[PDB]
Amino acid sequence: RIRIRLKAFDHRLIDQATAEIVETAKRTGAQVRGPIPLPTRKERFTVLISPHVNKDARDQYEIRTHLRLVDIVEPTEKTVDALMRLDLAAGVDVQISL
Amino acid sequence: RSLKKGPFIDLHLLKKVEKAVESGDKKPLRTWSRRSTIFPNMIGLTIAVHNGRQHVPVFVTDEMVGHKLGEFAPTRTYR
Amino acid sequence: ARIAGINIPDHKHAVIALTSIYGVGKTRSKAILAAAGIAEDVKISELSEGQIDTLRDEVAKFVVEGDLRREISMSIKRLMDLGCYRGLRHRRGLPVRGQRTKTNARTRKGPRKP
Amino acid sequence: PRRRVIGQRKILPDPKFGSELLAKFVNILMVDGKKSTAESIVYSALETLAQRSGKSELEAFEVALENVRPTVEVKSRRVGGSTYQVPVEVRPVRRNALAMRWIVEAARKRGDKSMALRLANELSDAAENKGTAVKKREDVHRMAEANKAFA
Amino acid sequence: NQYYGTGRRKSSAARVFIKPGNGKIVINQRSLEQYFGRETARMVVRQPLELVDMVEKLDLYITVKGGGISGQAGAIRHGITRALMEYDESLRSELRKAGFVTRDARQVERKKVGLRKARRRPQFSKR
Amino acid sequence: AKQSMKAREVKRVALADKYFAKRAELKAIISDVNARWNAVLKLQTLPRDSSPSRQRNRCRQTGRPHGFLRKFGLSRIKVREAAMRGEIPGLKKASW
RNA sequence: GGCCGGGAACUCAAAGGAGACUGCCAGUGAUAAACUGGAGGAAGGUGGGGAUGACGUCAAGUCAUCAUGGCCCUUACGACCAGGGCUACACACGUGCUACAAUGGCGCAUACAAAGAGAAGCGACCUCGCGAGAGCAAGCGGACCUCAUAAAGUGCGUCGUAGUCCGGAUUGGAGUCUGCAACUCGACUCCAUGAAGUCGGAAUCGCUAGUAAUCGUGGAUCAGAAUGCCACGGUGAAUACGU
Ligand SMILES: [Mg+2]
Ligand SMILES: [Mg+2]
Ligand SMILES: [Mg+2]
Ligand SMILES: [Mg+2]
Ligand SMILES: [Mg+2]
Repeated sequence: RIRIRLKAFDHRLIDQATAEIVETAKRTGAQVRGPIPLPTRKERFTVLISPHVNKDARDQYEIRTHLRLVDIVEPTEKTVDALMRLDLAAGVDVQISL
Repeated sequence: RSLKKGPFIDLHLLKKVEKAVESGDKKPLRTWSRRSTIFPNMIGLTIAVHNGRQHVPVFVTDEMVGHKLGEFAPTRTYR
Repeated sequence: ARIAGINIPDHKHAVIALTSIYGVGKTRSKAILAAAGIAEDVKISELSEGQIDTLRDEVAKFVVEGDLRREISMSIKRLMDLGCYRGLRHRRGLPVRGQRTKTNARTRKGPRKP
Repeated sequence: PRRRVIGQRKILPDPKFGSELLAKFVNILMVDGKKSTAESIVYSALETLAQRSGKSELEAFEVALENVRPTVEVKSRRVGGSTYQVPVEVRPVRRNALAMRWIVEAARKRGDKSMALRLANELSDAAENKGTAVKKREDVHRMAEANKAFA
Repeated sequence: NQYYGTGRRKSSAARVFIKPGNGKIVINQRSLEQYFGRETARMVVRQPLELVDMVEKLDLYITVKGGGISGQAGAIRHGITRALMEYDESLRSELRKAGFVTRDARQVERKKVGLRKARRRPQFSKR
Repeated sequence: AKQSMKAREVKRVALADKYFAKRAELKAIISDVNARWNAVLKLQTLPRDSSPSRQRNRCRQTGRPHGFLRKFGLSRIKVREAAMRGEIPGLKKASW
């Protein structure tokens, strides 16, 4: 209904993006259960550090993908206004699906 | 063993086999493809298989249908 | 108990006895006993003379002993006469399936010599 | 182990009987880090020991172990180009440690069926001494007394 | 009111409850002997309940997930000691000596580059 | 990294949509246990460089045919040069 | 059957904090630094582990990843394409896997993981085949769905010291899968065959605690070939008197 799932890579970026959506909704409206933390997927890669030879020496890499879920339980015609296009997107992906 | 259903062969070499039956066999044909397999229609026809230098005269025989053309041309020379 | 082939085992299981003969092993040994209706755990001791011929008939269907020895050898001898890659690979004493002859070919090639 | 002296960490005791001595014994017998299959052999050996000998449970293996305790051992010097063996009094912590090792090593050389049986046969011939562990315990002792010179 | 205690042992989370009733052991809707605990780690669940006046003292419901045999067993060991909050901070002072309240900080080591598993450096040719 | 091999690669990739992909529907559903005729297997006289799993998948910057990760689409040497200059988002020194 | 209201405690999950600083106490020490011991505490003396590799050395490696001085070829050392080789074989060495077995083999039954990966993809459930797999074919861009039925271990039975139900090499016959294509030169399965080896000379390698060792799973690479590598967990020691 208002099931919105986010994605962000940074250790603290979405925490401020998922803050502003809460107090915007619950002020004029009601309910709004809040941000679910969700399990972080971590894609761990390993590549050779030297351009030639050197099997023992390598560099390890990781990309942490942090998810969040909004969950607004109240679909009012007032709270749907001032929700869309006040997000001010800082590269945070947003999706509207069940 | 391999190739599942149907014996896979090359198109261009099938025309050379049909040339040897219809127009008749004359000399050993110089073929670069080792991918095709021997059939009953290829029995009693002279063929030649390339293997890194020049085409070796491989004579076809009744019981060679079970194996490929590539087996009869050794690539690596020894001694 | 002669039991078809010349090999005569005794004081062991029926599953062990059938594996000892040429051209028959652990998989077929279950199928021969299951066909006749015989248990795996029963020994050769305490077994009737009429009960022997049922197992003797089933093992006699598939080619075994010296007939299968030459069946594989004739297919090798035929394959060597074809003048193929695998044919020259048999007679010279090297691996036929395409293993590394550089090192660890000691089974098919044979012991090290000067 | 140059500067840093150890804390000598304590293992947990044997859960059935409550003997801390048998907790070290099961660890020597253990191979591939399998404590479950290790104790199954040890308990099977101990039940056959007390039944055959007709003695009590806890003191059957204890008196058997007491006979295979080494009196003294030697240490390799290598100081002035020549190898010297100097005899030294083994400590009570090391005494049973080497004893439990030489029981398993002696049982390993046998040609018997099960590990429970062959180890129990080694425990059976510990009180009256014909075995391999009792031959193994007296090795440095023959070299000792001669090496009493160096002290 | 119920009496709670968590505990865990090598990524094996457990949840212990204690009530005043009968001495039956319920674990994941199964008995203690029917939880296969015959060999080593048979009575490590009742290790913190060794030195107490028991007879038939308490109900218990325990549920553990993660790890293997001894990982789940040692989680119940540390889990019951936290669940002694019925008896509160009186009986823990004697339990300090045993060291069952101590949560074990030993965890499995990460695999390292150029090593076979965490420590073992693979061998090399002569000198 | 030998720009002719990259020119050979750009050719190889550019034939994937034309000869196969669309007209590679032949041999998938058609060559199966149905109802045989061998004339469908005689359609393999096509140029062959269009093949769906032919490409080595070279690095897009340099053209090294080694250490190519599908995620980044770059070779191991260009991963370290890129990663230490940022550019890949949420990427840093992995330690746990 | 958490399966369905519902309850939100808790496990799990991850944003922000507290906590461990020789600080509280005792002793020793130039009264200072510090050390030993004890209390409290989940964690005590850099808590465990990782990232973090000084100035420089070996004119160490990489002109073959790229960049680039100079030199050289330039109707060729360039370019395109077929096939071949990179997988050869009287030999020598290193690095691994699987073993030589009753702490084990084989068969039936049964319990407990974590870390992952997935749309040109991972593939339920169902039917067919002894099997590898094939056809039909939901769900999920992913705490849902899929790979995934983890194995050691444990419960009974068989085997009772043999070149064996130990070990799997090698070879033959007959199959599946990926792809224009498996002969040189594959993975995997089916039947059959069952080399050597029964603890390995001198010598040599690693490791001080969830470590050695042992048993499994996953990923990157990749259409399709791991016993390598990387990542994860299960069981789990011995011995450290000393320099
Ligand atoms: Mg260039
Ligand atoms: Mg390729
Ligand atoms: Mg630092
Ligand atoms: Mg240099
Ligand atoms: Mg075998």
